Amino acid sequence: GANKTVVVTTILESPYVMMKKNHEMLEGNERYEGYCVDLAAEIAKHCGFKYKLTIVGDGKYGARDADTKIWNGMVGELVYGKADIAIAPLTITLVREEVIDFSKPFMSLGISIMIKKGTPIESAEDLSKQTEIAYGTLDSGSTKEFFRRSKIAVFDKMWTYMRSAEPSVFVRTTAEGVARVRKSKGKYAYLLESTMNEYIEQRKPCDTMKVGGNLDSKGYGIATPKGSSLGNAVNLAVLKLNEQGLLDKLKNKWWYDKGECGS
Amino acid sequence: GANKTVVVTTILESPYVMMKKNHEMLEGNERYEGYCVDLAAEIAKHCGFKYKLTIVGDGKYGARDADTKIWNGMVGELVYGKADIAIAPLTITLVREEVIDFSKPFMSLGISIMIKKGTPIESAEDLSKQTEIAYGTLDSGSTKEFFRRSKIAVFDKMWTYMRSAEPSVFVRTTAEGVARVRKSKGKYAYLLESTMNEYIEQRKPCDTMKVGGNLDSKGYGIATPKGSSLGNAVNLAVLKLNEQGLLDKLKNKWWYDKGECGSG
Ligand SMILES: Cn1nc(O)c(C[C@H](N)C(=O)O)n1
Ligand SMILES: Cn1nc(O)c(C[C@H](N)C(=O)O)n1
Ligand SMILES: [Cl-]
Ligand SMILES: [Cl-]
Ligand SMILES: [Cl-]
Ligand SMILES: [Li+]
Ligand SMILES: [Li+]
Repeated sequence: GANKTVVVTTILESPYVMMKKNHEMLEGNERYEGYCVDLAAEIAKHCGFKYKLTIVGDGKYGARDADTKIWNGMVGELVYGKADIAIAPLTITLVREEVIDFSKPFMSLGISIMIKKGTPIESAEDLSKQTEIAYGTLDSGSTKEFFRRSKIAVFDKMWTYMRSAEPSVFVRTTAEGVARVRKSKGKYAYLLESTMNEYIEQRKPCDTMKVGGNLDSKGYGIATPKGSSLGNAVNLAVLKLNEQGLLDKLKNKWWYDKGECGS
Repeated sequence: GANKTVVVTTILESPYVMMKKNHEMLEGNERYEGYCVDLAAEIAKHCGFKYKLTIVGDGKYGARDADTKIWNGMVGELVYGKADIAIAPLTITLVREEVIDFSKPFMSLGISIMIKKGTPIESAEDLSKQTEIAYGTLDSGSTKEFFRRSKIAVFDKMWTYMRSAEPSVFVRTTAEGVARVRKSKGKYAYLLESTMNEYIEQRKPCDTMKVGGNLDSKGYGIATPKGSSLGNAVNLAVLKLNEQGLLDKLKNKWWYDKGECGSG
């Protein structure tokens, strides 16, 4: 049939998608700026489609309810036919790969630890061996699932603590996790992907840092409904953009050229 | 060959696939050891197939000959139907993705610089701005194509030099590039993926090192012929093995530092 505007699901998560200055009087895609706004424009150009950015209704990345088996987040919007493509920092995982299609990675990353500067923690092992400093993860995504499923002793011990900690150590949005680190006087550390950890380390008031090595090695992919004809062209576009240096340029633009914590 | 046996193409490249000691009295898959030998056994177990390891006939990763337009290397073995799967440090690239299928990555890496210790080079930019120290890449693979196609000023400058350097700065095998660094008294640097660079830096004679950051961010994938029924299960197996920690365990085994250089 005739060309139709592609519905892009994405998530309001800095620096991937942010409200532009003057958004209150702007419409459509012009309301937004950021790494995934730029990436969406590049993918659409290389693939020959028009598109509308739409922020995921529930603000989640995507997980499957263990009881109902219903998917939420951006994954659910693809699974249930509400969006045509997700262009976001959506981690490629086994349980998601089983229900949606993914491009090859457009970013490489791993789970990491964010501390308030001066916190006496250097590693996940350190966190697991003490109780004075609380720690947690984002809800409804791949980091929480990593700990829930891990059979590695250190990560198992961490999950056993996190799942029963009171008050809850889990947060609904990345920003809430950052705030809890910044306000907790060193008594909360946040488990989040290295990409975001590195971004926040370059934002005022420059009071957080990444410690330890990454816990795993994975990637973000552009996602489509399973079997969508759109997947092939999108994947070729990701590989071309990576090989041309454009993805490295975009990361540098939004992470380091715009950094607030000096040169 | 025997029915129901998956033919695996792979490449003799340490520590991915190596001949075992006393391999001459061994037979079949038992001749070989290494990271990709272990990975093949894990993938085959998860996917439920029997398999035969074969070393790629021409010893190449895979490129399309510009004149004949025929694919060589492991890519060619898949394209022309001589193998059912490639399990090797085969880089996921655009031109390869157009002709074969790839799993999600099982290893993440980038192009890097190997020098003989003491060489006054810290970066690709450093290489591009001088002519005393020669430098080159492997033939018939993704690193040479990266420079050939790049429009980044530094990399374009490097390609313009490399393509016309005499004698040739390109080598037929990774080992030959490493040997050239070691024998050239600091007057040759070698452009190769970080995985191998890091492996060699920890091994005797302890005379090479990696300098600078990686030039790109890429991955190795398990490859199958386009549309093969094997691709789906193989991809799910790679993701499961990564999530169980087994890929990191295999890396830590085959990159294990026994202290050949320094204290270990
Ligand atoms: C920074 N950061 N940390 C996380 O856990 C996430 C979400 C993840 N990318 C997903 O897809 O669930 N993002
Ligand atoms: C160490 N190292 N450097 C390279 O260039 C290679 C080959 C590459 N993985 C390909 O697929 O062509 N391997
Ligand atoms: Cl429309
Ligand atoms: Cl022998
Ligand atoms: Cl440039
Ligand atoms: Li999938
Ligand atoms: Li492909």
